[PDB]
Amino acid sequence: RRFSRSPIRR
Amino acid sequence: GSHSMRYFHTSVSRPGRGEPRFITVGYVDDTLFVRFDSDAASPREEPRAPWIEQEGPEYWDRETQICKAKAQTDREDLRTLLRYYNQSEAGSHTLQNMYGCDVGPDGRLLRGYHQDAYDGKDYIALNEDLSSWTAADTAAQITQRKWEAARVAEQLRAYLEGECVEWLRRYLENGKETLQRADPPKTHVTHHPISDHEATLRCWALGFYPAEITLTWQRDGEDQTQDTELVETRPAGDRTFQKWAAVVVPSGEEQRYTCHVQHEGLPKPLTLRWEP
Amino acid sequence: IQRTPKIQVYSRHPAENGKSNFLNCYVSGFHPSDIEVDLLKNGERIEKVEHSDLSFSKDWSFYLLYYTEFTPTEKDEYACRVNHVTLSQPKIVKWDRDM
Repeated sequence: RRFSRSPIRR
Repeated sequence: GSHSMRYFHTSVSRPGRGEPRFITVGYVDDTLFVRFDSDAASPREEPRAPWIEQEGPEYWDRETQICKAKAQTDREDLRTLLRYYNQSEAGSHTLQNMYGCDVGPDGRLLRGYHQDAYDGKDYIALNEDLSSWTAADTAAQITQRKWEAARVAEQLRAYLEGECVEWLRRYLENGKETLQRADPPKTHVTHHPISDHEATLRCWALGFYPAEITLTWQRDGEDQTQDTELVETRPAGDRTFQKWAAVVVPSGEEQRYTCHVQHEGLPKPLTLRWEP
Repeated sequence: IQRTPKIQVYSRHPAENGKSNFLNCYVSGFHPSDIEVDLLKNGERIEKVEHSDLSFSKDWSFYLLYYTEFTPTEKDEYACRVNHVTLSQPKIVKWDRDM
């Protein structure tokens, strides 16, 4: 199962 | 034994040809089990192994949502990185990310990963402590500052110690027929004359799983590392892998050479020789 | 900034003339990821070749498997043709059942 926190931008 | 779960992501921009292509694949050990490709007709997370097919529709909806979201964030990241590196909008660029976890025979976390590359070069990596970062350059340092601000590492640590280990455990049980079976290499030595003075001894390993293997030649018990031609381990296409190692041998000296095979499917390391 | 592909051409199962098999072309170690791969039968492109989804190794270099069903014979020649930004011309690697 994937990491599913709200994605954080570079 | 020990096991791993890994998710790989690649975004490749293509100016003039639409939005960047996004491909992500997930693995348990050397077994592909999920994929997502933004260029598919109807992009969804798709099963690639039988033991994941039993997951319900809400699983597939969630994983599809996560992958689409990652495709979007990668696309704005690629625009950001053009700024960080003072690059024109004309060229194609690549963003790669890998994350996941290793667990020991008891299912306990061995270590986690989360690391990036831009245009094939290391960009930023979560350290083994799952709490601090290694940035490759002053551009990646800007990402580090942002990610320290937002406490990204703490989110990753929770996942890597939590869901990553728990779902790897679940997958290992549901696919224990395959994920927890090692297929030992089928091995043999072949002989190919080069000239009146020399022949090639080629030591073969076929049909093995997982990919990790050690193949070496000794001459009079001495490692022939410098003189051994060793091809990359390669997929056969049926879950198993192949590898060979070859030495050039003076004619009549074949019996001084021994091939040595280690693989987790073998109780004891093997020794084999050319058998005329 | 660029890494040229390694190329291996080989069959899935030990080759036996008259027996159906799989022809594989494995390209690896390359960057950037754009690459062109053809499987050839007697110099001509084989039509419905499939390939794995793009993935990459610990050192970030990419790898792909291209594959098609085939039935080898003593006379038919098979090869893999690869083009990449690092290659001035397409590279052709012949299938040799001993490799």
